[PDB]
Amino acid sequence: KQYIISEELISEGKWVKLEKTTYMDPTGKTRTWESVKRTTRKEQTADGVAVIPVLQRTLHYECIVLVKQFRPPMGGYCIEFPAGLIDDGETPEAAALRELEEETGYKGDIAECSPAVCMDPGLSNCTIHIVTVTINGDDAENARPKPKPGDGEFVEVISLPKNDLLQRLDALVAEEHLTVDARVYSYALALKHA
Amino acid sequence: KQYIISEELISEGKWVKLEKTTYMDPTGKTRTWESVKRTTRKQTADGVAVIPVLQRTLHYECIVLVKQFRPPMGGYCIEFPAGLIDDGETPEAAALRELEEETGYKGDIAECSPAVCMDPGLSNCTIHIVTVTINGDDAENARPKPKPGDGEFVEVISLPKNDLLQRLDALVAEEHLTVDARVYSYALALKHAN
Ligand SMILES: COC(=O)CNC(=O)c1cc(C)on1
Ligand SMILES: [Cl-]
Ligand SMILES: [Mg+2]
Ligand SMILES: [Mg+2]
Ligand SMILES: [Mg+2]
Ligand SMILES: [Mg+2]
Repeated sequence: KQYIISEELISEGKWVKLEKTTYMDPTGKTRTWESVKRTTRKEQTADGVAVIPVLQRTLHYECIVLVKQFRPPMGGYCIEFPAGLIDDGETPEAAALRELEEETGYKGDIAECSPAVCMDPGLSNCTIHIVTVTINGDDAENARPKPKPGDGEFVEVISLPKNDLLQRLDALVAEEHLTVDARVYSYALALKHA
Repeated sequence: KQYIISEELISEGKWVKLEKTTYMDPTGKTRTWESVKRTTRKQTADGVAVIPVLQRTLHYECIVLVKQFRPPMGGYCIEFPAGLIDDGETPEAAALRELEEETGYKGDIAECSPAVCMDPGLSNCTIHIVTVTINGDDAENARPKPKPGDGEFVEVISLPKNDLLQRLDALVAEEHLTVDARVYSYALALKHAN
C-alpha cells in the first residue's frame, strides 16, 4: 500500500538534515511527514553499530560492558552500549570491534550481528547493526584495558553483572543525574523477563 | 565536567527542530553539536513504548508488536506499540491508551521505566518503556478492537516470547521489514539470559 512520493530538503547541516517527506497513505491519499536523516550515510548497510559486549572471565559472573558519555543533544550524561558510525567501506563487524576497543579498551570476538534495525523510525531513518561480541577477560590483551578515545571523545566504562543488570542500572540512575539508553533498558528488562 | 553553553535554532518544523548546540568539552575547549529535538514535549518524556506480554493459558506467551509504514524509514517497521504522551497524561495511562489504540488490547501495567533516551547522539528524544501484561483469556481481549487515530495504519503481529529473536529474523528475511532497535535488543537479551 504505502510508499514515498517525494523527499524535500528543508535544512541541511554538516551532520544532520531535516526533510519534508511526502507519501501515499493506504487509502490512496497523499500525506506529509517531517523526517530526520544523517548526512554521513554512504553505501553502508546502516549508519552505525552498537556493541553488546559480554565480558566473560573464569569464576566471575558475565558482565555487560557499557559506556557513559556526555551527549550534547540530551544536555547530560548517558549510559549506552559502545557505539559509533560505520566508516565508508568498513564492515559492521569491524566497526563494532573497532568502536569497542576505542571506547572501552577491550578486544572482543564477534558472536553475532543483527540486520540493520531502526533507531527511532517515527523521527529518523537512522539504523544500526547491533553486534554481539564476547570479551575474553582472562586474555592478557584485556587485562588493564586502555580506552583510545578519538578527538573530543571522553568515555567512562561501566561493567555491570548481566544477572543483575536492571537493578544495577536503576541504582545508578537513583544515585546521579543521568539517562539510560532505551536499548540498554530494553535488554536489561528482557534479562529480567526471561 | 561537561555542559551546555548555548543552543542556536537552525530550523523548526511543526514536529521537529534542528539546533546547533555549543558545549564545553572536558578539556576546557568549546565545541559544537548538531542536535534534533521534537517540538511537542511539555512531560516526563516525549513518548511511551509498550512491551505487551500477551498471556493465554495453554499457549506460548507472546510479545505483541505493530507493523506500520514509517515515512522517515521509507518502509515498513516492526515496533513495540508506542506513541507520544498527551500533555497532562501519565506515562502509564499513555501506555494503556496507546496499546489499546494500536492493538485493541486492554492490559495491566507491570512496571514502568525512567525516561530513557532513543538516540542520544542525535536527539534529546526520550520514552518510558512500559511493561504491560494482557490477559488474553478475558472477554475484553477476545476480539480486540484497534482504534487507529487520524492517519495511523497499523498491523498487529504477536510472536512467541521464547523464540522471539528467531521469529523476527524470519520476518526480516522473508518480508523486507526493519525491526526496531529496542525490540531487537529485548529479543537478544531473551536469548542471552540463557
Ligand atoms: C568536528 O565536528 C564534530 O565532529 C561534532 N559532531 C557533531 O556535531 C555530530 C552531530 C551528529 C548527529 O553526529 N555528530
Ligand atoms: Cl512480565
Ligand atoms: Mg560512540
Ligand atoms: Mg567512538
Ligand atoms: Mg504509535
Ligand atoms: Mg497510537
